[PDB]
Amino acid sequence: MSTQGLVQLLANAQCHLRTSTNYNGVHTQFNSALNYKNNGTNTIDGSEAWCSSIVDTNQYIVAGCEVPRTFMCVALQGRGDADQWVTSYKIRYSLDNVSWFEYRNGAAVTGVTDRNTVVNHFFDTPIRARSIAIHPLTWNGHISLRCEFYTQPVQSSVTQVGADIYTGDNCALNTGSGKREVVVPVKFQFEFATLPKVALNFDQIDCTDATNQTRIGVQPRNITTKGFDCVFYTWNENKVYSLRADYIATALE
Amino acid sequence: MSTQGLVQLLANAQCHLRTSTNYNGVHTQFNSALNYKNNGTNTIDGSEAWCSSIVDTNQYIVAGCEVPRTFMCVALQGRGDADQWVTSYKIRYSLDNVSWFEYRNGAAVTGVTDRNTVVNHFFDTPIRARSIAIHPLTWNGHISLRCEFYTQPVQSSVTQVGADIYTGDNCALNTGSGKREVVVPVKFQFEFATLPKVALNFDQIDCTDATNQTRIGVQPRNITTKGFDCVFYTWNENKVYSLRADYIATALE
Amino acid sequence: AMSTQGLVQLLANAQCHLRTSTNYNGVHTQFNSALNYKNNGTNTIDGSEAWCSSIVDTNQYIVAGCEVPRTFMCVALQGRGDADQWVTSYKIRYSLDNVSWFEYRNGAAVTGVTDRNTVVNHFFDTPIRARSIAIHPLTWNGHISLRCEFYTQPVQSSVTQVGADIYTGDNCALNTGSGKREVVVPVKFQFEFATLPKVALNFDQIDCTDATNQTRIGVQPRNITTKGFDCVFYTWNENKVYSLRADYIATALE
Ligand SMILES: [Ca+2]
Ligand SMILES: [Ca+2]
Ligand SMILES: [Ca+2]
Ligand code: NI
Repeated sequence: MSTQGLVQLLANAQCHLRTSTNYNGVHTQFNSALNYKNNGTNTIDGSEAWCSSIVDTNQYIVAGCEVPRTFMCVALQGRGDADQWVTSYKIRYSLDNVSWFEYRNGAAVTGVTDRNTVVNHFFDTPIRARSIAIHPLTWNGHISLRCEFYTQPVQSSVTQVGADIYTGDNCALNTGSGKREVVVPVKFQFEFATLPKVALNFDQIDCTDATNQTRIGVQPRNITTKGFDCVFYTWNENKVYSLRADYIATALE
Repeated sequence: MSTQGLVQLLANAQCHLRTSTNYNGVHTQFNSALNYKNNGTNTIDGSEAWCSSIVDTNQYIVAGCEVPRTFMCVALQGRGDADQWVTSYKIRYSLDNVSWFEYRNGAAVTGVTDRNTVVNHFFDTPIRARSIAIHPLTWNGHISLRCEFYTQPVQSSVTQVGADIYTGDNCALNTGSGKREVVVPVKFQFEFATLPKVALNFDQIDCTDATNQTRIGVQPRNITTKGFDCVFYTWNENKVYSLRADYIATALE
Repeated sequence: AMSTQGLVQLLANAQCHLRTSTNYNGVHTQFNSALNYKNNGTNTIDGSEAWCSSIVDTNQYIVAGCEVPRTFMCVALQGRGDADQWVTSYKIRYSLDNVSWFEYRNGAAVTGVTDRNTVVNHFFDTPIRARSIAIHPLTWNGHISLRCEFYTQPVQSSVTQVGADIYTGDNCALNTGSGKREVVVPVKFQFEFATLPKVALNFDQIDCTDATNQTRIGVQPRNITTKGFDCVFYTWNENKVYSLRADYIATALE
């Protein structure tokens, strides 16, 4: 409930995990998810934790996301099947994957004190990053842990720009009276995965006023994943020689 | 051919894989790809499959993508080197990585009946998701499988918005006659990886009609990955005091 | 190290998924593949300082998969830290769409390493735009064993929201009076951006009267936050504006 609404990165397989060392083939980051449990009657599937091979203050597990995230919280947990756990750690992170920074300038963060009781650390300020690493500093018995990172949900957009949709010179809006429309169908360069929203705005206006009034419009109609109808219009007595517009279409998720 | 034009997710290393349990370190998700084969003369490299440590109806393999996909098909295959395979399974998925859903409300999907013959399951309706999981329900011999997920190709955009490109007060469009332009160089905050398309549209207009006609334009010229020239223009006898535009530049893939 | 300053180290930053054709056993896997990976040299049980294949033939490979396209500048190859095994030549293959794959140099060999620890960088003849890329060993000393890295240009990520048809209303307050006049329409984004967006906001419907032949209209966002902005329609001088409409495009970076 402290982390309700947040994305559990490891649980959802949203990040790639790299470790400094693994004790062996059954003590790897495959076993690192919070609350990970294995077959307790068979020894061959190894530890309920990631466990390092070298025991010093230079070990770490790195979580990597290609899509930037807002990190709210890191949860630490000990090993489920033996009395080993990390009592303090530091956190490092990177947004651009070139420069790295240390949380709290590398100061220790409180870890856990038993096998199974989870300890959440909410970052002093939420951390915007692509990659993040837990660096154990002190430990009981061995460097062995399970963990989770909690991030705000992310949204993904795909945008297409289309330039210069045009009525043509001396278009049908240049005569007549009342509401009048000229329809130019538009097909997007590629079909969207989901239904887009479309901005469509003027870049060239060639029109005549009517009793000093300007009346022009452009609007999408019948938007689909594949395209839309670009509707240029005027109304009343106005005569419009030509109109041009550019579009921006964006689909979410 | 049934999956022509689709992305093979595991084969392209486009997803992260987490499993519930692994029989040991040579029975893991590293050996999960459809048609994975290993050294048949050596036992030490393990199974031609992912195989669980615990044999019950609570096991799973999860595939996670940070970029949402449209899942068309899941393929299942047995274990290559022994008579073990999954005869049915359920599919669970999440788009937002907060709430999870079950395909067919959790009802079983038909699996395989031998070691090597792939069984494709095209989803009743394509599934929009970040993460998706195979949850074995029934099996022959052991919970052991190879698999693939087939997705529509994805497209990736990067967009930069720039605000308030302006002619100047009393610009050179406000005198003379015939085609006249005012060119304002625009540099993107960052250089795009590939060539962008630019929408460039009005947000402020200060102009005089000529025999009741309005005549105003704005268009990019010389678009590069680094910037473009914003060309404001008028023609005929029109006098335009000032013009302001906002731009949206998007590059694909 | 200098030669790749400023570039993203993909494996080091855990920015790709790694799949291998085969692993010698569970302690010779891609978990051991990062350039300069070193392990416990006193204990044998943690395996090799390298990914090592199980099948020794020309069909082996390690594939690095990125969901976001990257510009790959360089691939670095290194031999096995703890034993005299290394890859002496290899070929590179890649894909941008993850449907069609291509061979770098039409499949000609690229020069590898000659020892355990001396890294050999190969900067691609032209930089490669790709999602997935693979190292295919062609010749080797002892066994198919390697550590590696891929170097890419930094990526930028944007998130964009388009909102349509922000409207003053018919016969709005801009249609009376004199001097600078504004109509403010508050706009809330469908979802809250992670960081402050920049906002384009542009006309799609104009209904206005000139003043001594002049048109004077504008629209501008004010008080942009992660959650929304104030859409400010305005006119000035003596112009009477019946109505104006606009669509917006808001984009936040990184
Ligand atoms: Ca244009
Ligand atoms: Ca503006
Ligand atoms: Ca509109
Ligand atoms: Ni991964």
